[PDB]
Amino acid sequence: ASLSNGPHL
Amino acid sequence: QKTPQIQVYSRHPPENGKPNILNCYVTQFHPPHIEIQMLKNGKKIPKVEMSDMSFSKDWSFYILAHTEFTPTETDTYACRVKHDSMAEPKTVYWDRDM
Amino acid sequence: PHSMRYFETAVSRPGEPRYISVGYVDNKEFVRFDSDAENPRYEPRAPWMEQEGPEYWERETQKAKGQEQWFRVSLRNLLGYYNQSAGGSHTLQQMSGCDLGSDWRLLRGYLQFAYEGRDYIALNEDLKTWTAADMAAQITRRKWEQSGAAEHYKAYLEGECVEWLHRYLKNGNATLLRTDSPKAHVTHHPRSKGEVTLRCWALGFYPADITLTWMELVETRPAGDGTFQKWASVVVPLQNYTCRVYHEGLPEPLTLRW
Repeated sequence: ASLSNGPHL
Repeated sequence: QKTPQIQVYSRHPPENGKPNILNCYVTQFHPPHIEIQMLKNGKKIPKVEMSDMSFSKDWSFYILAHTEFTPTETDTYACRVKHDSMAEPKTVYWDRDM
Repeated sequence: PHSMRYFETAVSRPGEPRYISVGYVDNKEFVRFDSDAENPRYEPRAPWMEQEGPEYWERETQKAKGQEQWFRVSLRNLLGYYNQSAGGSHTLQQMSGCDLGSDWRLLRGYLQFAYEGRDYIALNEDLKTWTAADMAAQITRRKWEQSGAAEHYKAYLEGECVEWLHRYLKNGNATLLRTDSPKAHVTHHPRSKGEVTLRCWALGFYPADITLTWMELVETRPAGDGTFQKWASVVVPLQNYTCRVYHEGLPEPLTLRW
């Protein structure tokens, strides 16, 4: 189950 | 830019006349774009299977090239690697003992 | 001891970036997404992974499409930080996952990013604070402290990561728990000086972790059939040296000579 990132770099 | 590390080797211990698989394991390189050929007697083998791109915990990329082959006492085998980090293509020959 | 990992790469083209995501369960590839494909989708890379239904793959595919877009916007932000322009060839990578103990509880969670092949920003073992590798990543760091990005990844790493790794470990006992012992032999290659290279081979073993002792020691390599290879060698005069092979699939550690 893959991750979904929040705030961008 | 990181210089590729190469290993040329067979899947099984080699016996003359017996079908086998020859691997070219390219490792520790960056950027991801790379070009790999495999040569029999100095000529390109046509149907070379490339694995999909991956990378290790140190960020560097790696890939496995492999072909069907039946080794003989006379024939030599090699892997040619072209990468942004190297001035000239590096070719490493198959050694049965390694 | 167990682990799940997702390895993500986005690479920029000169003049749309390609995005690749690779999932691992105990160091074996099990899922893969490639944006270059005709119809971009998460695909099963292990036979036991074909258990999952059409809704699983769709859900994972859509999350990959979100990561791809996340990786684009981040690439644009990086160009601004390092004072580069659009658009050359750049690489953004990420590693995430969770380590489990034999008790199936969380040992460690991971989250780290790399730009141009070198460290950018990492989440610390505490899952709360960030360590930035250079000056540009400091901008990211302070931006993520204010917006509390650490908490979101902490939830994944302690929640979904752990609970789905459990599901995957159940679905593939016959292959993830299975072992293949190294069949070991020793070769003899006489050399210059009266010296000989004794070379201990370990072939056809799974998993990849192994230790060879008796000093040239090549990096472990895939056989291509699912199993792994490695060898160690020493320079010896005219043979009271013993090679020792240590591996999980071995009831007793192997001891051999020429």
